This record gives sequence, C-alpha cells and structure tokens, in this order.
Amino acid sequence: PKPILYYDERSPPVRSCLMLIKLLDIDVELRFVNLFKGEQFQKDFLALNPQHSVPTLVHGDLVLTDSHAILIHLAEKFDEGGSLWPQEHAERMKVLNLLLFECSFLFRRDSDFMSAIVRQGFANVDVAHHERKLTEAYIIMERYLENSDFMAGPQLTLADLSIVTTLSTVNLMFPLSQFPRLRRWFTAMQQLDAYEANCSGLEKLRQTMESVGSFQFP
Amino acid sequence: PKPILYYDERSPPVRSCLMLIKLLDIDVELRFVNLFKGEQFQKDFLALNPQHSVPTLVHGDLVLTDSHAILIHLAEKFDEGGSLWPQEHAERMKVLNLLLFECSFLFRRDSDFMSAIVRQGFANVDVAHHERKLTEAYIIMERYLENSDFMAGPQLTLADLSIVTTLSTVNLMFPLSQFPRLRRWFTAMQQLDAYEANCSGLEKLRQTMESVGSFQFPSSSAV
Ligand SMILES: CC1(C)CC(=O)C(SC[C@H](NC(=O)CC[C@H](N)C(=O)O)C(=O)NCC(=O)O)C(=O)C1
Ligand SMILES: CC1(C)CC(=O)C(SC[C@H](NC(=O)CC[C@H](N)C(=O)O)C(=O)NCC(=O)O)C(=O)C1
Repeated sequence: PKPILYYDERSPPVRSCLMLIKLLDIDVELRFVNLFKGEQFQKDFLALNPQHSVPTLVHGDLVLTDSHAILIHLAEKFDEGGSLWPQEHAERMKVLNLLLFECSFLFRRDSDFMSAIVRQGFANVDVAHHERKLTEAYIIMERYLENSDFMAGPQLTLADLSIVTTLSTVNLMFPLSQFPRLRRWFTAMQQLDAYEANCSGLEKLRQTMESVGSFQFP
Repeated sequence: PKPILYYDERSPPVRSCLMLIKLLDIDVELRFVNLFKGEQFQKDFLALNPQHSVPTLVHGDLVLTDSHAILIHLAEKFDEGGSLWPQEHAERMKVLNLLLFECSFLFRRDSDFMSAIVRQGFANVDVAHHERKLTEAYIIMERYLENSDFMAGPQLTLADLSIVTTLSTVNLMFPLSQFPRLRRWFTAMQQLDAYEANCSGLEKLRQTMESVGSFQFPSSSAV
C-alpha cells in the first residue's frame, strides 16, 4: 500500500520529508495533524505514535516516528542507486552523521527557541541567549561547508534536505549575512524544484509564530 | 586502523558506545575529554568536532560526532550480518526509529533536566516539570515494551544499548515502580556482561551531579 504521512507543514522535520517526496515523485497520502490545536494528542494518533510527533509515516506495517528515519526509509525504497543516500559506507556514515547533527544540535536549539516563544510570548524570551546558541549552529555549518558544496560532500544528500528546512526556519529570526558559505548553500538549495515544498509551511509557521508569540519577525 | 573514541563516561551516549565496544570485544583507543572541566573546548578537539560533544569516533579518516552513528558504524564493521543492526529492512528501520527516539526525546529530556541542575543548582530547578517530562518518556518506553520484548523487537539491538544508558540516568532520580515492563527489561540489560560498561560512568555521573547540583539523588530510585 502507498505510504501515509501524518504531517503539519509548519514543522521543519515535516518539510524535509515533503521535499524528499517531491524530489523522488513519491505517491504518498498526506494526513494533516494540527499541532497548534493539539491534534497530536488524539487517542488514535497517540496509539500510533506515543511521542505525539510529526512527521509520522505509516508504510504497510512499518511505523516511523522520526523524519530522519523516514528520509532514509524513503530513499532506500524509492531511490535505490541514488546519491541522496550514498551506498558507499563512508559516504553514508557522513550523511548519517549530519542528519544526527540536524536532530541533536540544529533542530534542538531552534525548537528550544521557537517553543520558548510559543509558550512564553516573544517579549519574554531571552532572545540574546538563543541568538548565541543558534549563531553557534551557523558557525558550525559554515565549517562543514569548507571545501564542500553541500553539507555532507560534493552532492546533494538527505542531510541537506533535513538541514535546509530547519535552517530556513532559524533564518526567519537570524539572518545569514555573516556566513558566506552557508548563505551561498542556502541560495543554491532554494533553486531546487523540490524546495517548493518548504515554502508553504515556512510561511505558515511564520504566521502562526507571529500570532501565538504576539510579535513580528525582523 | 584502530578506532579512537573521545569520551567522558559520565555521558549516557558515551556509555552506549562503551557497551557496544565491550559487547563486541572491539579494540579501541579511549581518549578522555572532561566535560565538566570544559576540555571539549580545547582548540584541537573543536577542530575535530565543532559541536564539542562526546562521543566522537575517529576511525581511519572517518569522524563521527554522534553516538547513534557510532553505534551503527561499529556494528556494520564488527557485527556484520549480526542482529544488533539487523539486515532485514523493516527490522533495521525499527532499530533506527528507536535510536532516533533516544536522541530526539529521551535524551533530549534527560539532558535538559540534568543541564538545568548543573546551571541553576538542584534547589532552583522546576523538578516537578521535568518529572512530568521524563515520566512521560517512561510511559512511552513502557508502551514500546508492551508491544515487544526488547525496545525495537524480540532481540537485543543497538536501540537497547542507546536507550538503557539514558534510562539508567533518568532512573537515578525517578523510580520505575509503576513500570513493570521497563523494570523487567532494565533488569535483563543489567544481566549483560556489557552492562559493566554503563555501571561505572553512571556512578561517576551520580557523584559529579550531586557535587555540582548540591543535592542527593534518592538512593531508593535506582533499580
Ligand atoms: C514551535 C515549533 C517550531 C516547535 C517544534 O519543535 C516543531 S517540530 C514539531 C514536532 N516534531 C518533532 O519534534 C519530531 C522531531 C524528530 N526528531 C523528527 O521527526 O525529526 C512535533 O510534532 N511536536 C508535537 C508535540 O511534541 O506535541 C514545530 O512544528 C513548532
Ligand atoms: C549533565 C549532562 C547529563 C548533560 C548532557 O547532555 C550530557 S551528554 C554529553 C554531551 N554529548 C552530546 O550532547 C551528544 C549528543 C548526540 N546526539 C550523541 O552523541 O548521541 C556533550 O558532549 N556536551 C559537551 C558540550 O556540549 O559542551 C552529559 O554528559 C552531562
């Protein structure tokens, strides 16, 4: 049966999966779960994913509850022989390493920041604190890009898809003007056909944040 | 070339790799990085890992900066065809899925709690808040173990090694009395020879945390 993606396109890790679906032309059935209404706490979704998180993928009997597992799974089933998830071990480990960096460091810090706005109101967030945490992520990715057109090497991989959606979200608040490699990479990413799938949810997140946080992004 | 593991055994994700190294009898050179003295900010280590995090593995010219990639890399190179990182696609996806649960949810929440203690002192931490966050993680893992007999399936996998080190760290603070499957599973993990690689760093974490946080964990909590 075709895969099913439970999703809220405001979420960075959802948008990474939407970009891969568009890049690989995967026929998928989308099911919207409204996180700001708490629809992730509906009893049947919680039964499916007790982490109450999106993206969640149901593909046959397989239930994946993390965008990085979904990215890898979809590339393995639908892009065998592709370069997005390279077959050579050392290259695949480098892509895996950067996907985990996205989860563990970039997304963690952006999520901490944005959740603080949601839950405290923008005016009550220590923006300087989060600016330092997130500028440090920028600095790290700028080094990752030294002598490398893309995050994990010379070609576009799953790591770029994961990182670009969160990066574009950080960039709602903090500009890339100080990071030339990272700003050129982001411009290049924005020229992908598949980047179209990031646009709609990023703007929806911008609008939802500004409403719930009682503020406007620079 | 022999793998080099930059490590602080107090760190849960370090201990998961140490468990795999002992379980597979991998010869690895250990290089200590004292997180509580800020040695992860020495210029040479930042050059190697700009996230200034342990575990960091150097194996040949491959540099891995996340425990879950290290676990997968070491299983592929030293447990080829094994069942820790299974070859069947759906089974491997389930292990990967739970490795990411440990990264995204359990460790995130345990790290947030313990970092708050380090930065604020235990008496200034909203312990009730973190108790809610972490008990929710217990509930989730109990549900996983209601469906299977290990975290990602019927056999031991990398997911159990990743999850048990953080589980044991959470359980320094919060008891497992109300969680029978998780107690049964935890007791089974404690029977593995490889669990020795978790016991020592866990105790050092307990002692350092009590010093820095000016508190004591409830001795009755730990299983
Ligand atoms: C305010 C903001 C930006 C806060 C967020 O964190 C997100 S992302 C939505 C979130 N999804 C995950 O946390 C999955 C992370 C995994 N590592 C992965 O799939 O990669 C989510 O579902 N939250 C719902 C909840 O926790 O109840 C966001 O969209 C809004
Ligand atoms: C107080 C406590 C428990 C806080 C912690 O978070 C840790 S773990 C040490 C930490 N390592 C990582 O964050 C790696 C996470 C990756 N997803 C992975 O490898 O799996 C670390 O190195 N911190 C140093 C720093 O950030 O400066 C801990 O040990 C202490």
